[PDB]
Amino acid sequence: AKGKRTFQPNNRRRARVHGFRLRMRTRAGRAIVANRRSKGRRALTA
Amino acid sequence: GIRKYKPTTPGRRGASVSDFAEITRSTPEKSLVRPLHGKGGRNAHGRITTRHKGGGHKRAYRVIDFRRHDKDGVNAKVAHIEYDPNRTANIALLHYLDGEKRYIIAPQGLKQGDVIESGANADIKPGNNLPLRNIPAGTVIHAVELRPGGGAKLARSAGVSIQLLGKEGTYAALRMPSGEIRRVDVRCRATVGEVGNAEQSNINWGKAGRMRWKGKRPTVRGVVMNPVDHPHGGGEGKTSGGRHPVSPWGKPEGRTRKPNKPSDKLIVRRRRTGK
RNA sequence: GCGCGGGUAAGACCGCGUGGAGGCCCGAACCCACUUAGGUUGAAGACUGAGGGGAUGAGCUGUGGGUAGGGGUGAAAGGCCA
RNA sequence: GUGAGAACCUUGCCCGCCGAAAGACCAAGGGUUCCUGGGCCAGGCCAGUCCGCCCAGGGUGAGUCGGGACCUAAGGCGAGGCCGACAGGCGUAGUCGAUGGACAACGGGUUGAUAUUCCCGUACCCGUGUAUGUGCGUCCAUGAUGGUAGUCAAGCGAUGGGGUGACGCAGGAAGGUAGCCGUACCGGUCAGUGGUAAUACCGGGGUAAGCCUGUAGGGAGUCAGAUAGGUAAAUCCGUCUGGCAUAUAUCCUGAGAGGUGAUGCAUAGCCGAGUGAGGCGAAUUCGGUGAUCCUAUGCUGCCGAGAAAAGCCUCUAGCGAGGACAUACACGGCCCGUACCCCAAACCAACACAGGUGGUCAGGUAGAGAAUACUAAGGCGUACGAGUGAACUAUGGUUAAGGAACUCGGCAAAAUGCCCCCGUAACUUCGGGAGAAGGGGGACCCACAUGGCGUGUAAGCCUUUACGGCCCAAGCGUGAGUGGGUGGCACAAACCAGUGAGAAGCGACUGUUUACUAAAAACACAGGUCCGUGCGAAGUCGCAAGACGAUGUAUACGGACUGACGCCUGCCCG
RNA sequence: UAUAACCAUCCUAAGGUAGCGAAAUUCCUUGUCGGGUAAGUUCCGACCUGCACGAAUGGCGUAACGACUUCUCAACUGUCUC
RNA sequence: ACAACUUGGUAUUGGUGCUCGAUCGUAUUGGGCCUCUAACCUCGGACCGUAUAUCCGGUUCAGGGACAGUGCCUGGUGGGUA
Ligand SMILES: [Mg+2]
Ligand SMILES: [Mg+2]
Ligand SMILES: [Mg+2]
Ligand SMILES: [Mg+2]
Ligand SMILES: [Mg+2]
Ligand SMILES: [Mg+2]
Ligand SMILES: [Mg+2]
Ligand SMILES: [Mg+2]
Ligand SMILES: [Mg+2]
Ligand SMILES: [Mg+2]
Ligand SMILES: [Mg+2]
Ligand SMILES: [Mg+2]
Ligand SMILES: [Mg+2]
Ligand SMILES: [Mg+2]
Ligand SMILES: [Mg+2]
Ligand SMILES: [Mg+2]
Ligand SMILES: [Mg+2]
Ligand SMILES: [Mg+2]
Ligand SMILES: [Mg+2]
Ligand SMILES: [Mg+2]
Ligand SMILES: [Mg+2]
Ligand SMILES: [Mg+2]
Ligand SMILES: [Mg+2]
Ligand SMILES: [Mg+2]
Ligand SMILES: [Mg+2]
Ligand SMILES: [Mg+2]
Ligand SMILES: [Mg+2]
Ligand SMILES: [Mg+2]
Ligand SMILES: [Mg+2]
Ligand SMILES: [Mg+2]
Ligand SMILES: [Mg+2]
Ligand SMILES: [Mg+2]
Ligand SMILES: [Mg+2]
Ligand SMILES: [Mg+2]
Ligand SMILES: [Mg+2]
Ligand SMILES: [Mg+2]
Ligand SMILES: [Mg+2]
Ligand SMILES: [Mg+2]
Ligand SMILES: [Mg+2]
Ligand SMILES: [Mg+2]
Ligand SMILES: [Mg+2]
Ligand SMILES: [Mg+2]
Ligand SMILES: [Mg+2]
Ligand SMILES: [Mg+2]
Ligand SMILES: [Mg+2]
Ligand SMILES: [Mg+2]
Ligand SMILES: [Mg+2]
Ligand SMILES: [Mg+2]
Ligand SMILES: [Mg+2]
Ligand SMILES: [Mg+2]
Ligand SMILES: [Mg+2]
Ligand SMILES: [Mg+2]
Ligand SMILES: [Mg+2]
Ligand SMILES: [Mg+2]
Ligand SMILES: [Mg+2]
Ligand SMILES: [Mg+2]
Ligand SMILES: [Mg+2]
Ligand SMILES: [Mg+2]
Ligand SMILES: [Mg+2]
Ligand SMILES: [Mg+2]
Ligand SMILES: [Mg+2]
Ligand SMILES: [Mg+2]
Ligand SMILES: [Mg+2]
Ligand SMILES: [Mg+2]
Ligand SMILES: [Mg+2]
Ligand SMILES: [Mg+2]
Ligand SMILES: [Mg+2]
Ligand SMILES: [Mg+2]
Ligand SMILES: [Mg+2]
Ligand SMILES: [Mg+2]
Ligand SMILES: [Mg+2]
Ligand SMILES: [Mg+2]
Ligand SMILES: [Mg+2]
Ligand SMILES: [Mg+2]
Ligand SMILES: [Mg+2]
Ligand SMILES: [Mg+2]
Ligand SMILES: [Mg+2]
Ligand SMILES: [Mg+2]
Ligand SMILES: [Mg+2]
Ligand SMILES: [Mg+2]
Ligand SMILES: [Mg+2]
Ligand SMILES: [Mg+2]
Ligand SMILES: [Mg+2]
Ligand SMILES: [Mg+2]
Ligand SMILES: [Mg+2]
Ligand SMILES: [Mg+2]
Ligand SMILES: [Mg+2]
Ligand SMILES: [Mg+2]
Ligand SMILES: [Mg+2]
Ligand SMILES: [Mg+2]
Ligand SMILES: [Mg+2]
Ligand SMILES: [Mg+2]
Ligand SMILES: [Mg+2]
Ligand SMILES: [Mg+2]
Ligand SMILES: [Mg+2]
Ligand SMILES: [Mg+2]
Ligand SMILES: [Mg+2]
Ligand SMILES: [Mg+2]
Ligand SMILES: [Mg+2]
Ligand SMILES: [Mg+2]
Ligand SMILES: [Mg+2]
Ligand SMILES: [Mg+2]
Ligand SMILES: [Mg+2]
Ligand SMILES: [Mg+2]
Ligand SMILES: [Mg+2]
Ligand SMILES: [Mg+2]
Ligand SMILES: [Mg+2]
Ligand SMILES: [Mg+2]
Ligand SMILES: [Mg+2]
Ligand SMILES: [Mg+2]
Ligand SMILES: [Mg+2]
Ligand SMILES: [Mg+2]
Ligand SMILES: [Mg+2]
Ligand SMILES: [Mg+2]
Ligand SMILES: [Mg+2]
Repeated sequence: AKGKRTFQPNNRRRARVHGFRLRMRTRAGRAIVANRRSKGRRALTA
Repeated sequence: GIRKYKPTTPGRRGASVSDFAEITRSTPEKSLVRPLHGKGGRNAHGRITTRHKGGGHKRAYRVIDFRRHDKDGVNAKVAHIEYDPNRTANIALLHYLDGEKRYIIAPQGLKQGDVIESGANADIKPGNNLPLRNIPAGTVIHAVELRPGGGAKLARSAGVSIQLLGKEGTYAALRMPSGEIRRVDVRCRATVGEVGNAEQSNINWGKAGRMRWKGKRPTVRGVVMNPVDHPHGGGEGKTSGGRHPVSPWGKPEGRTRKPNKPSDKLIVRRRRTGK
């Protein structure tokens, strides 16, 4: 009787996987944040 | 000793276990143990380096002394024989006269309450050490050093032995456990005797858990494998693979020693199977 | 294995009390999905009602970590990778 | 009763349901759903005075609870550096990273919303100041010496050394405690019926941490000399010579019991007084049953053989003339989390959904039970209704005689089902096959019978006399057997609760697989043979360093085919 | 009367040792013989005429085990006449 | 076609000795073999950068050694990949 779905929330996991420090640690992250800023999104990175 | 189970459940029939009539304690010295972690058979990259190796049980490593030249000319006493999973054979605890404690492999036939000489001019008592230059011919040795100051890096498993042939200049001839003959500088160190617990061979396990605890994973045969992931795979029914056996990666059997190795033009001869 | 009474010269062996080794047995939770009736513009984008196998183990599960696409993983079915 | 409207809102009285939850809580998860006050054009599958609707205001109180300032793992970053055409991949020193280790508070009361946070009462752990008392040296000088002279043992004491800290699986016995069931004892009731007036019935029959004592039990060895092993030195840890020791010696630990905390708090009840508050306020002795909780990191067995750092103790190296102890007085003790929802209308599922969600609490009667049936504490009647012997559909219930004659198919149903006694085949790898089939008994009362058994007090015996060991009238609980009698169709009466046998084929067994049509004769599984590997191996990932194999060394490791065990495994090298 | 149960002809490398056989292999096939009820194209035990069994892509057995497949027996019942 | 493996030449690349030939002693410049150390190599031992370092670098001791590896050209195997 399994109904467990894909989404299992957790703030710690979400932050450390899609966090700013992780994003800017590398280069592609910097490029994508720059692209998003050029676009003009309200929130840069989740 | 060897003990054989009386069959009472289908899985256990024919099982056996080694009777540990040689142990005296079950607690290593707190100052000589060092930790170890379950490893999983991967590497830094995370790729599976060797298939079907993993799982098992948590083990604690104990340090051993394979140098045995820092201390010389000082006697020692045999204290106890201890359990050790990390290596096939058993081990012994030594009490040096000056008070230091050290660990070595337990040679065959040794027992509690004995005297071991580690001098460069020591006796021929088993368990002693002294340079190859000073060992008489015809004796059996183990823990051979591949070269001076290199540590015993050969013949460490249970039941192995090395036989010493004649000598020449700075070179000596050794009979390899597998029949080979190799030459090595006499300046190196070695130990007299052979590794005990020669009954390792007769152990019959008969149970999946006794292998899983050691960490052996299934093998999955080749023919059943699908054609994409394997060279024998495919075919309706079951067949020999439609091609002469080849490794699962494209390269067949045969020569395996890299030629022109620095030892290639110095070492004598190769093995012969089943003479 | 142990102690007692037999058998022996010693045994094997014969009975008597303790021990609970068992990938042992019946049976809850949990986990699995074999048969069967319903649902099928369903309550549910793969369930429910009866029955069905393990239950000291190759067991079940929480916590934090690693494995990236001609690649990963895979007790190996051309499965899985939101 | 409210209001214009009421089966769906408020009060009161009946009835039913749940109760290993349809109850009380934690972490994760959401953010204002919590309270007060306003209304009902939006929403609630219908109307709504109601709301998890919205409006406005209010509400979250820690030296001791969870985290940070304390320490670490699998892993991530990475100064130098290596390798790489560039971009970039590695990894040292270090710093990050709880699901762990250490670490100091409990009972009761309080408002519409807060409680180990406020108050009452009593505790514990770190720091600073003042005063006082023990009181030792710097400057005198006795001492021990290696005995004129040079050091010194006070007091601190490490970034250093050494101990401790520091670890698996299964299992019973013994002594305890919680919980529960009776009872001495204390307060209250006269329940419109045939009979019981207190020998009946109803309700009570409580109360923490710390501080004192140290019972049962368990564990452990101590002094003299030599020494040089522990990256220097060591009175420390080791090793070697001798003495001391089986003493319940000595030390440590330590359940439970006992006193203190408590002239206190709370409560059954009695008075007035009702959205409710105030005042007063009894007795609080003895037995049985008995844990999943304590002694316990105990003890006994087993192999597959079982984290680190910090802290604490100690040692010197080294600083050193003020410091140590005790008492009293007066002070300081940092940052974040703190409402509400938690087995769900507030989380995951597009919904106010028949699914899922880690952990803690576990009453009575029958019961082996945490299954099953009715029930206390506690919570619910969950959001469309009222009527009406159509067929038909779905879930149950019953049915003569035949019983498998339909159906590819004994599919579904039906049947046995529990406890105690008698005896159980062909087989066999001697464990098993085996609960094999079958037959008999199962209520109540009395007598045997004040029988027996366990516990256990009055009382007795004994002693290293104390919190002591033995028996144990009385009291309490409890099955087994033999006779006689009684009722009915039925004596495991409900619920719950295995069909069995005889063959063949396939697979040795337990196991795993196509989430979402296939659970197998499929897959692996322990046995064997061959091939390859001489050690920064072969085999790998990676154009490279490097990493695995292995902190291992052919009685091992990688690849291939086969699959327990028995009888075996023919010919042929083009 | 039944056929080869020895020798030689071609070829290449030799031309199936044990064991089993209308089977998870068999088109002609519901092959022939004995068992089973009244009826047996299923099943069981044998017959060798092996299209196209066969010993490490193993053969023949085998105690115990199987939500594996096929057949028979007693009890049962609304699976049926109904 | 490519990766990978593999064969020679050539540069890295040094000294001295035996042995085979094209204008039986006279002339031929390249092959085969044995030696020596300074190039080069060793996840060998010991010290220092260093208080903590199995990284790294340097000195020294000890072994290999003109090989191996690696640049450039080239001959072969090559469903491992396109
Ligand atoms: Mg270690
Ligand atoms: Mg990559
Ligand atoms: Mg493998
Ligand atoms: Mg694991
Ligand atoms: Mg060993
Ligand atoms: Mg086994
Ligand atoms: Mg395999
Ligand atoms: Mg397969
Ligand atoms: Mg292919
Ligand atoms: Mg793939
Ligand atoms: Mg195939
Ligand atoms: Mg085929
Ligand atoms: Mg095959
Ligand atoms: Mg091949
Ligand atoms: Mg070999
Ligand atoms: Mg037992
Ligand atoms: Mg059963
Ligand atoms: Mg519906
Ligand atoms: Mg969907
Ligand atoms: Mg279902
Ligand atoms: Mg179900
Ligand atoms: Mg059914
Ligand atoms: Mg079940
Ligand atoms: Mg079953
Ligand atoms: Mg079982
Ligand atoms: Mg299992
Ligand atoms: Mg990624
Ligand atoms: Mg398949
Ligand atoms: Mg998918
Ligand atoms: Mg109403
Ligand atoms: Mg219920
Ligand atoms: Mg319950
Ligand atoms: Mg339940
Ligand atoms: Mg949460
Ligand atoms: Mg939160
Ligand atoms: Mg509210
Ligand atoms: Mg309102
Ligand atoms: Mg409205
Ligand atoms: Mg609406
Ligand atoms: Mg509002
Ligand atoms: Mg606070
Ligand atoms: Mg690092
Ligand atoms: Mg840097
Ligand atoms: Mg790094
Ligand atoms: Mg960290
Ligand atoms: Mg943590
Ligand atoms: Mg509170
Ligand atoms: Mg263990
Ligand atoms: Mg244990
Ligand atoms: Mg009461
Ligand atoms: Mg206490
Ligand atoms: Mg000494
Ligand atoms: Mg218990
Ligand atoms: Mg303070
Ligand atoms: Mg804060
Ligand atoms: Mg709260
Ligand atoms: Mg809340
Ligand atoms: Mg809340
Ligand atoms: Mg809830
Ligand atoms: Mg939603
Ligand atoms: Mg709903
Ligand atoms: Mg739901
Ligand atoms: Mg769950
Ligand atoms: Mg329970
Ligand atoms: Mg009920
Ligand atoms: Mg309730
Ligand atoms: Mg109908
Ligand atoms: Mg029906
Ligand atoms: Mg009837
Ligand atoms: Mg009938
Ligand atoms: Mg018919
Ligand atoms: Mg039919
Ligand atoms: Mg059925
Ligand atoms: Mg049978
Ligand atoms: Mg039997
Ligand atoms: Mg039976
Ligand atoms: Mg007395
Ligand atoms: Mg006594
Ligand atoms: Mg009757
Ligand atoms: Mg067969
Ligand atoms: Mg099974
Ligand atoms: Mg399987
Ligand atoms: Mg699957
Ligand atoms: Mg499927
Ligand atoms: Mg599925
Ligand atoms: Mg299926
Ligand atoms: Mg399956
Ligand atoms: Mg199967
Ligand atoms: Mg299988
Ligand atoms: Mg074999
Ligand atoms: Mg094997
Ligand atoms: Mg092999
Ligand atoms: Mg290699
Ligand atoms: Mg093999
Ligand atoms: Mg087979
Ligand atoms: Mg097979
Ligand atoms: Mg041949
Ligand atoms: Mg040939
Ligand atoms: Mg046949
Ligand atoms: Mg067969
Ligand atoms: Mg045929
Ligand atoms: Mg046929
Ligand atoms: Mg036939
Ligand atoms: Mg039929
Ligand atoms: Mg064929
Ligand atoms: Mg074969
Ligand atoms: Mg063969
Ligand atoms: Mg069989
Ligand atoms: Mg029949
Ligand atoms: Mg009937
Ligand atoms: Mg060249
Ligand atoms: Mg060259
Ligand atoms: Mg040049
Ligand atoms: Mg080609
Ligand atoms: Mg292709």
